[PDB]
Amino acid sequence: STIEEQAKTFLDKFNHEAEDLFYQSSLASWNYNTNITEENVQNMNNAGDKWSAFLKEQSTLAQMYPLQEIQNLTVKLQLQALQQNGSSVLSEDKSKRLNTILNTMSTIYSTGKVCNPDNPQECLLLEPGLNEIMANSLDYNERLWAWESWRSEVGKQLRPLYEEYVVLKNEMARANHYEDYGDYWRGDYEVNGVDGYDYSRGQLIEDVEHTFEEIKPLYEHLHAYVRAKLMNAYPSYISPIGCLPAHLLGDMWGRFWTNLYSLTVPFGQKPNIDVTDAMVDQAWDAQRIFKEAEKFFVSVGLPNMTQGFWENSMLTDPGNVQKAVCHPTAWDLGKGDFRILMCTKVTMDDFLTAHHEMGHIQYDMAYAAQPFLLRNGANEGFHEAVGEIMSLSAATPKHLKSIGLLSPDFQEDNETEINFLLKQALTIVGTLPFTYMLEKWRWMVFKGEIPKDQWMKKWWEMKREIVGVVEPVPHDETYCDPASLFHVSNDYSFIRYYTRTLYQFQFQEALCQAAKHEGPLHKCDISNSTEAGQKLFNMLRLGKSEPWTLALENVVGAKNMNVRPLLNYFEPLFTWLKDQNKNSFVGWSTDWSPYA
Amino acid sequence: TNLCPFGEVFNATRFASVYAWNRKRISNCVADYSVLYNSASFSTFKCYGVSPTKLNDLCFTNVYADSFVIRGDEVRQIAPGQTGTIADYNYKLPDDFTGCVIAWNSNNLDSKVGGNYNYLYRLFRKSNLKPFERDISTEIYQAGSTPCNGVKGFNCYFPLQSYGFQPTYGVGYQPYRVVVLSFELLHAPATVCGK
Ligand SMILES: *[C@@H]1O[C@H](CO)[C@@H](O)[C@H](O)[C@H]1NC(C)=O
Ligand SMILES: *[C@@H]1O[C@H](CO)[C@@H](O)[C@H](O)[C@H]1NC(C)=O
Ligand SMILES: *[C@@H]1O[C@H](CO)[C@@H](O)[C@H](O)[C@H]1NC(C)=O
Ligand SMILES: *[C@@H]1O[C@H](CO)[C@@H](O)[C@H](O)[C@H]1NC(C)=O
Ligand SMILES: *[C@@H]1O[C@H](CO)[C@@H](O)[C@H](O)[C@H]1NC(C)=O
Repeated sequence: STIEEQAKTFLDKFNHEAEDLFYQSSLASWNYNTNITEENVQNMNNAGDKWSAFLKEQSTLAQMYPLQEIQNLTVKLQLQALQQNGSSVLSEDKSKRLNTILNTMSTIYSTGKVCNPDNPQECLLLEPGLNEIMANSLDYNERLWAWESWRSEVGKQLRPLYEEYVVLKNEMARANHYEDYGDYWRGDYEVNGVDGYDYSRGQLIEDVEHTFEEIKPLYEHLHAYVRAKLMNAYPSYISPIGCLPAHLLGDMWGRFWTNLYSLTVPFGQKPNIDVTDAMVDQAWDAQRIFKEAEKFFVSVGLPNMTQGFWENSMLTDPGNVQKAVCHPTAWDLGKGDFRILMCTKVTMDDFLTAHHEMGHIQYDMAYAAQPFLLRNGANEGFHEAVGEIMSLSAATPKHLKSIGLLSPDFQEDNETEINFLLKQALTIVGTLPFTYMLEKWRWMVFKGEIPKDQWMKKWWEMKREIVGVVEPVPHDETYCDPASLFHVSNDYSFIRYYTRTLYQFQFQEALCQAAKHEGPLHKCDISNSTEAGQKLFNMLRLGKSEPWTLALENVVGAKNMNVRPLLNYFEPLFTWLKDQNKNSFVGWSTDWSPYA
Repeated sequence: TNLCPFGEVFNATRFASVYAWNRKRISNCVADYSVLYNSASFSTFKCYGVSPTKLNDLCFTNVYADSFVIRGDEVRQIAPGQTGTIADYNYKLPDDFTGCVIAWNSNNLDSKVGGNYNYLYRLFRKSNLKPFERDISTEIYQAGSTPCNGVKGFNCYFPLQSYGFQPTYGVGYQPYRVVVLSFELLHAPATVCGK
């Protein structure tokens, strides 16, 4: 028996063993998140401890079959992902050092409290206390107080921890034969040994920078119009040529400019399409929402939801004494078991969230037939992208009218169109520079290109130059403002949101051409179109079995990420913005700061 | 007249594991076969050769009742000329099979919150089974070239694997009780003229 055949037998043992052990970990995790008790915390931990231990044992055994002697690629994939040492390439001491650092940064982010001056008892946490301020407040000094207090009382705690976390994570990565820890994250997109579908770790950097160059014009005009509208609101706080103050962006980091809509709305007399009043008018409940989501997927030739889905999910808040973690999530417990956890309410936003989460499920049912190790999105951005394009088609007036929530006596006019695209752009476009800028800074720290003594100097030089955003208070090297963001201090790769956004419009553009949709891309609903459905299903069922370059070709027909459909979606806005900025300055000077 | 003890086969408290499938020979009795067909209580009822319509008139030497438990997706393997981990390593039907396959979902009985590990199957075997062969061995499967010394090790696995039936499983993963009826026609008495 060859090294390949023994491996085919070793994977056979693993796949059956892991499947039941993962099902037991996931099931305990569900009984806690739906029933927050102390006994369910211990049972979630013991079952999660057993699952983590099984993997570490199998990862060691899988390392005993050398990949060099394997040729069947669908086996080398299952072997490689299992052999990934991760932190287990370090010494027991350095792994224990690193995991303690990872916890303290997580504890500091979550328990970080800031207390207002002259009352050391009226303290606030980030969530909800500080987040409420950064999202709703229009007072400059209150918003300024939260922004700085958060970074000064909590970010500084993280600065020494992050310094030692970069040295260790680079050590782990360099021991896994990567350049640095940033090169290690870029490994998510790597593809080798497939003639015509390969993709290198450095190729991601070049592709991100390249596609970002084409987003720049749209962002500059959106930046110039947001500045112009904010300037009217805060006349003595915003320069007509300078960057935007970081505490005035609608949240704590300026990740999403969504909450600026109230001041930047182009036509503030035409109301939003809020079909929520029509949902209460028609006595809808949570089940009706998800039933209507089911009919959507069925309309395009997808399978309906399993009986176990309707019986096991938690689509309504358990209320009363039984407490639950209300964050919407989709659950692929394996073994024919699929669920959705969601404290749904009769609103339009939850109606759209139901379509976003049931999309994750259809992705999970499609690749369920794959081996255990390949039951995931083609890459990190695939899973999140498929979920977003559901809310796109579902939210259109073409679709909301077809399901009886929007009056047929409502017709889309070119003003509400611009209102819509602007609010989408505030959320979709604004985060693209924030995300590229953040991850580029991290890639440069890991690569060594940023000395410890210029960490915050380069963070804000790159906020001004790339994002067009300037810090309202000068920060020395005792701060750690990137780590004041959840993903940074909790060790998550951030480029997944950049590619996801570019993906989700490539998807939506190809499905809307399959569905033979006519008109602007943003008006498209892929309902009742089984041609579109078949074109997406050919990729969903792949899971991780094939390179993400090929899986992407099955939906769109292109082997690589591409920003054009994103621009295509937004062109009606882009044309209107350029006309609004004819008598305004488009661009920003990086030397201006609000502290003179 | 003797009534054929079918109430014992279908209504048994506990079925056998598919690797150790259970056979019960039926002889010298009367089988009102039509009761089983007409009863709307079975999900799979496909017969091969004989006809289930109303052929409870023909005589047979011996009738063999084989009963085990498998998961719902594997029911397709209980058919002539099928491939799979059940049809190759646990319970194989010949190409010329003459008889019937009866199956029903037993999630209320054989599933337990937390997992019922009573039922097993064989996951590895040196070779495929002959039709109607049974292997209950517990010898450690040698996957590599190093002898296993009777203990689980590298390239040395225990050959039988458990199901773990939980009531929340998808139907493709839920317990199904199977009953396979073989109809022997030797040049012999013919003692089972059910009607
Ligand atoms: C959750 O566990 C508590 C025990 O603290 C129990 O009172 C309650 O019935 C459980 N909820 C469910 C849905 O089983
Ligand atoms: C790879 O192995 C699987 C079984 O493990 C087999 O079904 C598949 O055809 C193989 N592919 C190639 C190209 O040999
Ligand atoms: C995994 O760790 C082992 C040490 O136990 C080492 O042989 C191997 O180089 C490591 N593999 C990778 C890919 O870093
Ligand atoms: C799903 O569709 C099948 C038909 O293919 C039907 O038997 C089943 O009842 C349907 N279930 C739901 C919840 O739509
Ligand atoms: C199984 O038990 C039920 C309940 O008494 C009975 O009506 C049925 O006939 C039994 N099955 C057979 C095959 O006799």
